[PDB]
Amino acid sequence: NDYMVIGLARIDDRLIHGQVATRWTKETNVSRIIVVSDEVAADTVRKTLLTQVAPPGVTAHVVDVAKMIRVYNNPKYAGERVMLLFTNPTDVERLVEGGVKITSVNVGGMAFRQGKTQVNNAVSVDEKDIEAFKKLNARGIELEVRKVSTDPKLKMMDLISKIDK
Amino acid sequence: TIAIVIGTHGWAAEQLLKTAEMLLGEQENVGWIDFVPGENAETLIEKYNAQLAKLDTTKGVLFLVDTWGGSPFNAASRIVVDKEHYEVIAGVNIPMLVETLMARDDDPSFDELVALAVETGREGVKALKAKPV
Amino acid sequence: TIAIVIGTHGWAAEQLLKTAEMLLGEQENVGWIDFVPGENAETLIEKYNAQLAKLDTTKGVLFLVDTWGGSPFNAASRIVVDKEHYEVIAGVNIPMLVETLMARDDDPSFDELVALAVETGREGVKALKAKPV
Repeated sequence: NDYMVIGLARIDDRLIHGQVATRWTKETNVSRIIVVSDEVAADTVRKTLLTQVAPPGVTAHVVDVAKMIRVYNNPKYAGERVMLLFTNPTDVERLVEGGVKITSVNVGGMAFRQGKTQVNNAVSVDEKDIEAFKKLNARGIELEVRKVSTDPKLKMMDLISKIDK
Repeated sequence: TIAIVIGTHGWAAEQLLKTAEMLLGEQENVGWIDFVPGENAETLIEKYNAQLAKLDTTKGVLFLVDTWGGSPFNAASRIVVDKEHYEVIAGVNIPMLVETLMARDDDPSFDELVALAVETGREGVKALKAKPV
Repeated sequence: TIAIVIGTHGWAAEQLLKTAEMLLGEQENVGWIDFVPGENAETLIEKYNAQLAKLDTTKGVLFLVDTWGGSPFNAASRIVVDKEHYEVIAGVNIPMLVETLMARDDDPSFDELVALAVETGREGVKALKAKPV
């Protein structure tokens, strides 16, 4: 808690898409953005493009889940407000297990796919994504689903409750 | 907020707004008009006026049009002529619309919004090209 | 001629083309796609490919998209990656479309067309402002 401060945790398989990162950066008052994904971290070409389109005044970083736990374990970012970008709620539960503190998780968007169920206009969940959301809720963590801060906030459990019992 | 009216030849204005709202959510204080073959600038002036009657124009009005010199542009030009806080900007594109709509909520001054719309519209035009590896 | 494919979030691409054709007459060798909530880049890649199958891509393909970084842009980026004479240009607007379609008929080289599209797109964004008297 006396270390970095998670300004917001946005889940999105697209990371930066449209003005969602620009508007969310100014509204969230975020000057730093860290991407946690082993698949992207292994793509040097994609990392270059994301780093070259990093919004002005905002820095974008690319690290893996194991490396991310260590960056947070460094008080060098204490007080610093950083935004966490994830592609799947599974990677979020992993950070929590490492002793990372998360009060709430925001679902930005998830590419739909066959075998998955559509819960929102562009949010899909599989039996694995749902299982991770249930564990976060059981820990008292709030789960909100919303594409833009200007859109009505919905509860992840409510959307999954009207689908999965 | 500052009022925004979008006008293009044809029926594209409504879709540019729809596209923006797909990105940002539904917008307030925004109007649009279409221009069909057979209509002239005078028809368009009436259309713009009917849209303005429904908008809050107290802080100003920004007409975003497709191209410099077309009828939509010419008609909008006749309306803003000796009006304070009225401007017409040609070359409307999604980057311009999105940035402009986002900034509008933070209550910028009229000159600030006009400058941002031109700058973001131009900076939004960019080719991918080969990328470094 | 060089093939042009237009892609934007929502349903604006078809209208931008319609607007252009209202100015220039019906166009050949032009395709477009829409992007609906629920779709992903992979869906869009298929849509782009289906459009390309119907186009003459021998001289090259220019994807004109709404904004840098959106799904339409991301999917187009994956297609042009190691292809010669394939490019993606964000910020599509009417001045860019009109100038590009006009020049295309005079059979310019691919690099020439790409450069013209970016330049006309940017120069097309212009505010009226006060005029000299």
